[PDB]
Amino acid sequence: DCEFGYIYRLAQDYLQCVLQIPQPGSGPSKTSRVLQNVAFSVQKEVEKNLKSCLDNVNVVSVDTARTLFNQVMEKEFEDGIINWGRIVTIFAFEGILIKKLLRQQIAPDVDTYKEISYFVAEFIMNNTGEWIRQNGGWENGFVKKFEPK
Amino acid sequence: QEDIIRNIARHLAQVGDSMDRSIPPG
Repeated sequence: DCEFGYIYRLAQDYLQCVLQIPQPGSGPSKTSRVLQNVAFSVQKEVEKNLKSCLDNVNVVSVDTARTLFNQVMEKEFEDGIINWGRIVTIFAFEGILIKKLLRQQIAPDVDTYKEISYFVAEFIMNNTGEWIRQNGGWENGFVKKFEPK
Repeated sequence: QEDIIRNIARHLAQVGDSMDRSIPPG
C-alpha cells in the first residue's frame, strides 16, 4: 500500500481491464476490483463529454502519452487540492490514453500499457502519495469510501 | 485557439470533485 509497486499494480490492473486482457490467476485485489468499477464509470462520462476535444489530439507514441498525461495532471492538481475523486480521474485518464494509443500508435507495441502504468504510478506516488497515506491508504481510505453500500 | 490540455484538466478536476462530494463519509 502506497509504495510504487502497489500503485503500479493498480494502474496495470486498470489498463488490463480496459484492454480486456486480465491476468489469469489469482485475480485482482479488493481495492483493484472497487477501483475498476468507479474509474470506468468516470472514463465513460469523460469520453462522452470531451469527445471532439479528445479527437483533436494524436497519441502516436508512449512519449506522446507520457507528455500529455503529465501536462494534464499538472493542470488538474495545480490548485493543491487532492481527494479520492481526483485520484479516480487519474485512472480514468490512463484508460482514455491507452485506448487512443491502441488506435493511433505509429509503431504498435504490445508492452506499451506497462509503460503507461509506470508513469501513472510515478505521478500518483510522487504527487499524491503523502495525502493517500494521511487519508487511510487504499484499504482504509479509498476502499472505505468507494466500496458498495 | 482552444487549449486541449487545460480543457481536459479542467473537466477531470470538476468530475473528480463532483464524484468525491457524491459519496458521503463512509
